[PDB]
Amino acid sequence: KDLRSPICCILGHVDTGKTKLLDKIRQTNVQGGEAGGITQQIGATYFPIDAIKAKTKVMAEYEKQTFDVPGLLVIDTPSFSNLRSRGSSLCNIAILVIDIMHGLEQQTIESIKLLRDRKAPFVVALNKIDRLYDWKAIPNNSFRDSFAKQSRAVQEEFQSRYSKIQLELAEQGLNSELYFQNKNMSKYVSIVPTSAVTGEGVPDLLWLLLELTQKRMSKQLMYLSHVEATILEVKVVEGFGTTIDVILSNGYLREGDRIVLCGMNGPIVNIRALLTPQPLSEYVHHKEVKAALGVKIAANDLEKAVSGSRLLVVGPEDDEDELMDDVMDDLTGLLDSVDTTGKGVVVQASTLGSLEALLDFLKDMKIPVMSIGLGPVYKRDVMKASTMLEKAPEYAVMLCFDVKVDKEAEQYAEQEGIKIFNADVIYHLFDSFTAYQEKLLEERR
Repeated sequence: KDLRSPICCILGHVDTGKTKLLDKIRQTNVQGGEAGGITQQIGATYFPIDAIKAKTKVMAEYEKQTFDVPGLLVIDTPSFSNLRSRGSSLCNIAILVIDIMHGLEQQTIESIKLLRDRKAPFVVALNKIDRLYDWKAIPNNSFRDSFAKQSRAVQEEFQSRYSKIQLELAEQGLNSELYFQNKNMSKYVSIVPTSAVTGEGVPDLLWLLLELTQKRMSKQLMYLSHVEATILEVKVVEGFGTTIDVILSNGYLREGDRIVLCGMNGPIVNIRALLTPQPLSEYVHHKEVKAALGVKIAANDLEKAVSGSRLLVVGPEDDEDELMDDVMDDLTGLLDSVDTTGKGVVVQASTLGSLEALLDFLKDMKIPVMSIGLGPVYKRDVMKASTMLEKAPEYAVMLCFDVKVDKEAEQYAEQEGIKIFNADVIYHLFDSFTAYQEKLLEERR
């Protein structure tokens, strides 16, 4: 069957060894040789199927192998992969990282709810097994071979910490099991013990990713001419100006293509350049690109482009206005969910998905929202909170999620009485906000 590469993503609490794990997955160096052809793309790293074979050679004695996909695509940055609205998904399968030395943490809890609300398929990487006392490492080994060669005390400690984490997941409404002991691969979460330091378990992880996607999600991997593209990030590049970084999940892109996307001031409508990184910052130019890959698009008027936006191509038969109204549905739908004349807090987020997640939580959690925005916070944005200084300074604050605040903007906010909360984590914004609300409640007199 004509399949394209599965797309996977990685997430989990901070300091769980996510980036380190990613680096281990990407290194050329494996047990007995090297994995060749591993290429850097825009926002993602690409693994041709031969590189996966090399990486999973040690897994062949423990499982049957399947190599029907052309390769594997991994998003390079650990929410950023959940940037579109809840309605769709570019990431085929997620990797939830759990620190075995700390178990379930609060940002793991958030991740799980996020994955659940999207019905995103995922596995967990039970990371940092090398931190178990007296663990003897065999670099880039399969988990089961290494585990069998451990002392008993080490195996006992693993079982103890693993069974506890297993109970924590069940408290979150998740049945989980070691991947090779899982009797229900679609309902029960598969656990893969890994080490970002040694590479142990990484072959298992890659084998599992290929297994779940090819055996249980082959329909999603079927290549189609229909264009599926989601804006990953908006970046200014010197000899191009403002560019957009997209993940092309299916279809073709051709330079010269007329494209429609969601913008902050309304819809945006031609591709000048299709760019990929040069490995020997400089880019390669392509007349056309085929899914699946991460690619950078150069075009005019991309300055106001929205992260999370779908990307549509205007064909011979399409009406541009209909296509423009289509992509704007996701952003516009968020606008009409807040009370603007009624008055509450200001909110700004990085993407459509993170904005939606924050808004739904805030409504769920009684906190009135007055205004919303996307991307980097400027003074213009914080001034929207000025209307809240006198009538109820309690709501004269900004809730910022995963966005940068300009020095210029944080200076101004403090000239006034505008408190700025900025976090990577929703419960952090909430905790900060309530504490501020409570600090005003013994401004008793």
